[PDB]
Amino acid sequence: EAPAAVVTGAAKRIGRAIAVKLHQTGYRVVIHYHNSAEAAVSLADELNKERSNTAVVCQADLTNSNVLPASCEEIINSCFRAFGRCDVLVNNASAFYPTPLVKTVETQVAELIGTNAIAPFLLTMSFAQRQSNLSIVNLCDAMVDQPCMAFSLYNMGKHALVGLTQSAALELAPYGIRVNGVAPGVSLLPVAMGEEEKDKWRRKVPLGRREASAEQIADAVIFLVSGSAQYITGSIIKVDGGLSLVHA
Amino acid sequence: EAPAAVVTGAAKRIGRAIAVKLHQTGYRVVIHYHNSAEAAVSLADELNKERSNTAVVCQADLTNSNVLPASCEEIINSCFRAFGRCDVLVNNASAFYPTPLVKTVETQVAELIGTNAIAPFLLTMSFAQRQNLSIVNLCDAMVDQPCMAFSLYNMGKHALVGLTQSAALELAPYGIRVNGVAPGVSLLPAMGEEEKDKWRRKVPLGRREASAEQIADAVIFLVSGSAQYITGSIIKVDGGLSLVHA
Amino acid sequence: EAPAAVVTGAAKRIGRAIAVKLHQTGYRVVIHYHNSAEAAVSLADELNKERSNTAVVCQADLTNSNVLPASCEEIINSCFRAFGRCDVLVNNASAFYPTPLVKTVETQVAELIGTNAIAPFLLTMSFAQRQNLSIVNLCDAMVDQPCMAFSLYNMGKHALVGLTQSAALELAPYGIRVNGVAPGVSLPEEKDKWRRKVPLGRRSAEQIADAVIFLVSGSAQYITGSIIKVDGGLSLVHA
Amino acid sequence: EAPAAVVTGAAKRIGRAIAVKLHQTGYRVVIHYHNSAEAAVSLADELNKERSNTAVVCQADLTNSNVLPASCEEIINSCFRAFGRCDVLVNNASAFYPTPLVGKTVETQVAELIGTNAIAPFLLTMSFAQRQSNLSIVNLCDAMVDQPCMAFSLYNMGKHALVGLTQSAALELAPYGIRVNGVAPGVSLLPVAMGEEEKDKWRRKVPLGRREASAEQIADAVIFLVSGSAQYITGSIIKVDGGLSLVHA
Ligand SMILES: NC(=O)c1ccc[n+]([C@@H]2O[C@H](COP(=O)([O-])OP(=O)(O)OC[C@H]3O[C@@H](n4cnc5c(N)ncnc54)[C@H](OP(=O)(O)O)[C@@H]3O)[C@@H](O)[C@H]2O)c1
Ligand SMILES: NC(=O)c1ccc[n+]([C@@H]2O[C@H](COP(=O)([O-])OP(=O)(O)OC[C@H]3O[C@@H](n4cnc5c(N)ncnc54)[C@H](OP(=O)(O)O)[C@@H]3O)[C@@H](O)[C@H]2O)c1
Ligand SMILES: NC(=O)c1ccc[n+]([C@@H]2O[C@H](COP(=O)([O-])OP(=O)(O)OC[C@H]3O[C@@H](n4cnc5c(N)ncnc54)[C@H](OP(=O)(O)O)[C@@H]3O)[C@@H](O)[C@H]2O)c1
Ligand SMILES: NC(=O)c1ccc[n+]([C@@H]2O[C@H](COP(=O)([O-])OP(=O)(O)OC[C@H]3O[C@@H](n4cnc5c(N)ncnc54)[C@H](OP(=O)(O)O)[C@@H]3O)[C@@H](O)[C@H]2O)c1
Ligand SMILES: COc1ccc([C@@H]2CC(=O)c3c(O)cc(O)cc3O2)cc1O
Ligand SMILES: COc1ccc([C@@H]2CC(=O)c3c(O)cc(O)cc3O2)cc1O
Ligand SMILES: COc1ccc([C@@H]2CC(=O)c3c(O)cc(O)cc3O2)cc1O
Ligand SMILES: COc1ccc([C@@H]2CC(=O)c3c(O)cc(O)cc3O2)cc1O
Repeated sequence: EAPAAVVTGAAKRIGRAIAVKLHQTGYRVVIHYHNSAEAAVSLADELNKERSNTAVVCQADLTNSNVLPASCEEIINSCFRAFGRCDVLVNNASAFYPTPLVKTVETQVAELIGTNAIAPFLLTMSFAQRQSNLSIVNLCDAMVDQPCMAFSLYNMGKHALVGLTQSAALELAPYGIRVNGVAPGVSLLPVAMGEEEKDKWRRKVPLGRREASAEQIADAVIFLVSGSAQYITGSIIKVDGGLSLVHA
Repeated sequence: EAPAAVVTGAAKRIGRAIAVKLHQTGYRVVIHYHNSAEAAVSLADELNKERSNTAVVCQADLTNSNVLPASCEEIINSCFRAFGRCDVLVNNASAFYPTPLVKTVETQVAELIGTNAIAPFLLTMSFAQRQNLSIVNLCDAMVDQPCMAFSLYNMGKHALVGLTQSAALELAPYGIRVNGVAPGVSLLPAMGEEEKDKWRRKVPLGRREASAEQIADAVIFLVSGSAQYITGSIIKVDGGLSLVHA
Repeated sequence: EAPAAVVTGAAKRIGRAIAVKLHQTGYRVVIHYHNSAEAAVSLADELNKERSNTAVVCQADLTNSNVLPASCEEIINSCFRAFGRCDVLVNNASAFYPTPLVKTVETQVAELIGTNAIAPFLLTMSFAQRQNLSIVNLCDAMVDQPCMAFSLYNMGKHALVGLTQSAALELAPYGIRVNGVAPGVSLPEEKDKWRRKVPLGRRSAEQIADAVIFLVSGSAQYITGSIIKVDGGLSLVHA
Repeated sequence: EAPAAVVTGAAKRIGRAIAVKLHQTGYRVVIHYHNSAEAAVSLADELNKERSNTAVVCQADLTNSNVLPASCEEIINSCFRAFGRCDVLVNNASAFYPTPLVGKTVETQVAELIGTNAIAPFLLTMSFAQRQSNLSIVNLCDAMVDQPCMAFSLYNMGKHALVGLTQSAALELAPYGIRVNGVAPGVSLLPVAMGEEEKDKWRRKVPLGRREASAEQIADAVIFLVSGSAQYITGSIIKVDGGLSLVHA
C-alpha cells in the first residue's frame, strides 16, 4: 500500500512542488486549497493521469474561527477517506502581508496567526488523534529573527510555528511521529512584486544571487519525510542560500 | 512630571513586584487586572498611601475576541486619562496551562494565544499610536525546551519573542525601545513543596526559584536610562536553568 | 568522472560510517587517521575490493601546533594527488574529554580547540584555495546545554559553528556550500541513562551519515550555513 | 572593604569606560594593558587622585602560548596583591582583524584571535575561580556573532567560543556562587583608523538612532550584570546594539 500525505496550500508555488515530489516518491496526496480551485483540480488530474486514484482535492479556509478545528479535522479525515491512512502532514499554507503597528485588525489576526500557526496546531492534533514512518513538516521562515519591517503579525505566526515544531516533536515522539521544519529564505517571490524589487532581494543571496526554486524547498521536505531522517525530530532546516547569515 | 507605566496582570506575584518597583523608581502606575479586583485595589491603595494619586486600576479580559482591540486601546487610554502620558508598557499577564495534542480548544487558543501574544500586540500598537519610552514583554527562558503538553502556551511565548523583535525594529524610529525579560522558574503555583523542590533542585545558581523582585529588577534596568541603546533584547533571569541538559 | 571526498577521523565510528556511505554513493575517499592505522587500512581495503583505487589513507595529528597548517594542506593535497579533484570535505575528527575550571592546560587547548576548530578552519582554507562543492562540519546538538566541566570542548564546538557560518558566507561566491551535522548522543548503566532521555525511541552512526549524504547531494544545492540536528529530540528536553 | 575588579584591555575605549564606571560605583580596579602603557598609567593616576590606592596597572600579552596560563594567573594575582580580593573579572581585551579563507603567519593569527578572544578568558576564569560577596564574570561578546563580517572567520570563531565559555562557566561556577554573563555590542566605538564615510555607513544601519553605542552605554550593561540587581542572572548575554542584529540584509 502506498503511504499518503496532506499538503496544505498545495495548488501552486511551493506547496505544489511539494505535492508533486511527494507523489513522484510514491505517496498518495490530498491537495488542500482555499480559493485556487482550478489549479488544484488541474494538479490532481495531472497526478491521477500518472497513477490512478493517487490524488484528491480538499477545500478549506484556514483563518482562525470557532469552526477552524472542524475544518482541520476534515482535511485529515479526507486523507483517511480517500486512502485509508495518513502518513505525512505538510503545513505549507500561509497568509503573508504587512500589519504596521502605527481588513479589520481581528481579521488580520485570524488570517496571519490562524493560517501560519493555529491551523498547523489543529492539523497536528487531528493528525495525531487519528493514528510506519509518520511525520510532520512545517514550512517556517529562515528570516524569523531578522524580520521584515511592518510584518509583526506574520512574524509572530512564524515564531509560533517554530514553537509548535518543537513542542509537537517532544510530545509526539513516543507515538513515532517526527516533527520538523523547512525554512525558506527567499524562494518564489510574490506574484504582485515588480521586477526591480525582485532583483533587490535576489542580489542579497550569497549562494548565486537568486531565489530558491520551489523544487529546492521540496527536496528538503522529501528528506525529512524519508527513511534517511528517522532520528531527526524538532529540527528546522534552512534552505536560503545563506541569506540569514548576511548582516545589514 | 513623573512618568507613567501600564503593567498587565499587576495584582499579584511578578506583575505586582513590577508595579511596586516602578512606583518606587518614581512612576505613576496603571494596575491592570482581570479577576483579582480585591488584590489590585489593595495594591493601588498601598501605592497611593505612599504618594497620592499615583496608582489606578483597570479591569480587562485579555482573551482573544472581537472586543480585544477595544479593551487594549482602553488600557492605554486609561493611563493617558489618569496621568497625561504613557512612558512604559509592561506585558506581564499570562495564561498558563497544558493543552495536550492527544474548555473547548478554541477557548484554549483565545486564552493562551490571546494573553501571551495578541493582547501584547494590540497593547503595543495602541501604546505606539498614542505617542524614555519603552516596552518590556515577559517571555520565558525555557521557550526552546518546552514543558511536555504545553504546545499552545509555548506557541504564545514564541510569538511574543517575534513581537519583541518585530516591534523593536519598527518602533526604533519613534524612540520606543522594546525588550523582554525571560524568567526560568520564578514564583511557583498550591503546588506541593515536594514538587516545588524538584524544580528548585535543577537551578544551578543557588538551587532556588527567582523571587518576583529579581524578575522586576531586570524590568527596572530595561526601562532605565542605563539601557537607552538596548532594544530587541531578551534578558534571561533563570539562574542558569536553560543551560542544563536533560 | 567520479567525485572525491576527504573524511577526517574516518577509521572508526561516525567517520567510518560517513566514509562508507559516501563511497556507496560513488565517491572516492581519503580516509584520514591519527592513531588508528590498522582500522584505516582495513576500511580502505574493504572499499578498494568493492572498486579498485577509490580509497587512500592519510596519517596526520590534528592537534594545533606550528606544523598543523602543513598537515592540513597535505590532507587536501592527497585528495588531489590520488583523484585529481576534491569535491567534499567532512570535518569529523574530534577530541573529547573534560577540562574542569576548578596533560598541561595548553596541551588540552591544542587538542580540544585544534582538532575541533583550528584544523577545520585550515582544512577549509586549503580546500577553498585549491579550487557540487561542499564542506560538512560535525557539530554538537547540545552546544547550548553543555556537559558539566567540558568548557574547552564546548568552546571548540561553538567555534566550529562560527566557522560553519563564516565559511558559508565567504565561500558562497565560489560555489562552495558549508554546512553542519549535529548529533546528540550517537557512546565512547551511564549509557542507558542517556539512552532513556531521548524522546525518539529512548536510544546509529549511519543515521548521522545519512544527513551528511543529504547535505553533499544535489538535493541540498541551495542549503548553506545550515546545521541539521540529528538528535532524536534530545536538545529539546529541559532539565 | 571596597570590592575589586580586573578589567582586561582597560587602557582605552570600552575597557576604560568599564573600569571608570566600576571605579565610580566604588570598586578598586586592575587596569590591564598590552601596549598602551602611557594611557594605562594616566588612567590609574586619575582614578587614584579621585580615591588613593584604588587603581593599579598590569601588563600582559594575551596571545595564546605556553606562558599564557602563567600571565593569566598573574593578572588575577595582581588584584589580590594590590587589594586582598577579586570580586569581578571583565574579559574585554580583543584582537580584531580579517583572516580571509582564500604579514602574520596563520599560527600567529590563530594565537592572537583565538587567544585573546577565548583562551585568555578561559584561563582568567580558571584563575579567578581557583583563587577564591557578589562574585561575577562578564565577557565582552559580539551581537553580530551569527551574521558575521566577511573574511573575519578567526575573529568570529573566537567570539563564538566566548559564548560557549560564558555558558559552560556559568553552569560550572554556579555552585560556587560565581555568575558569568556577557555583554554583546553591535557597533560601538568604531576603529580609530576607519575613515568617517565608512563609519557613517555602519551608523546608518542602526535602527535606534542611526548611531553607534557610546562606550558608556556598553559599560552600563556591565555595571548592571555585576550589581545586586542581577543576582539571579547567570549565563545571559545582553545585546547592547540598538537593534542592529535584527536588521535583515
Ligand atoms: N516564497 C518565499 O520566499 C518564502 C519565504 C519564507 C517562507 N515561506 C513559506 O513557505 C511556505 C510556502 O511559500 P509560498 O510562497 O508557496 O506560499 P504562498 O504562495 O504565499 O501561499 C501558499 C498557499 O497558502 C494558501 N492560503 C493563504 N491564505 C489562506 C487561508 N486563509 N486558508 C487556506 N489557505 C490559505 C493559499 O492557497 P489558495 O491559493 O488555494 O487560496 C496559497 O496558495 C509558506 O508557509 C511560506 O510562509 C516562503
Ligand atoms: N512564575 C514563573 O516561574 C514564570 C516562568 C516563565 C515565564 N513567566 C512569565 O512571567 C510573567 C509573570 O508570571 P506570574 O507567575 O506572576 O504570572 P501568573 O501569576 O501566571 O499570571 C499573571 C496574571 O495574568 C493575568 N491573566 C491570566 N489570564 C488572563 C486573561 N484572560 N485576561 C487578563 N489577564 C489574565 C492574571 O490576572 P488576575 O489574577 O487579575 O485575573 C494573573 O494574575 C508571565 O508572563 C509568565 O508567563 C513566569
Ligand atoms: N558520538 C556522539 O554521540 C557525538 C555527539 C556529539 C558530537 N559528535 C561529533 O561527531 C563527530 C564524530 O563522533 P565520534 O564519536 O565518531 O568521534 P570519536 O570516535 O570520539 O573521534 C573521531 C575521530 O577523531 C580522531 N581524533 C581524535 N583526536 C585526534 C587528534 N589529536 N588528531 C587527529 N585525529 C584525532 C580519531 O582518530 P584515530 O582513531 O585515527 O586516532 C577518531 O577516529 C565528532 O566531531 C564528534 O565531536 C559525536
Ligand atoms: N567596538 C565595537 O564596535 C565592538 C563591537 C563588537 C564587539 N566588541 C567587543 O567589545 C570589547 C571592547 O571593544 P573595543 O573596540 O573597546 O576593543 P579594542 O579597542 O579593539 O581592543 C581592546 C583592547 O584589547 C587589547 N588587546 C589587543 N590584542 C591584545 C593582546 N594580544 N594581548 C592583550 N591585549 C590585547 C588592547 O590593549 P592595548 O591598547 O593595551 O594594547 C586593546 O586596547 C572587545 O572585546 C570587542 O571585541 C566591540
Ligand atoms: C527579511 O525576512 C523575510 C524576507 C522574505 C520573506 C518572504 C518573501 C516572499 O516572497 C514570501 C512569499 O512570496 C510568500 C510567503 O508566504 C512568505 C514570503 O516571505 C519573508 C521574510 O520573513
Ligand atoms: C519548560 O520549562 C518551564 C518550567 C517552568 C515554567 C513555569 C512554572 C510556573 O510556575 C509558571 C507560572 O506559575 C506561571 C506562568 O505564566 C508560567 C510559569 O512557567 C515554565 C517553563 O516554560
Ligand atoms: C550535554 O551535552 C552533551 C552530551 C553528550 C555528548 C556526547 C557524548 C558522546 O557520546 C560523545 C562521543 O562519544 C564522542 C564525541 O566526540 C563527543 C560526544 O559527545 C555531547 C554533548 O555536548
Ligand atoms: C557584522 O558583524 C560585526 C560588525 C561590526 C563589528 C565591530 C566593528 C568594530 O568597531 C569593532 C572594534 O572597533 C573592535 C572589536 O574588537 C570588534 C569590533 O567589531 C563586529 C561585528 O562582528
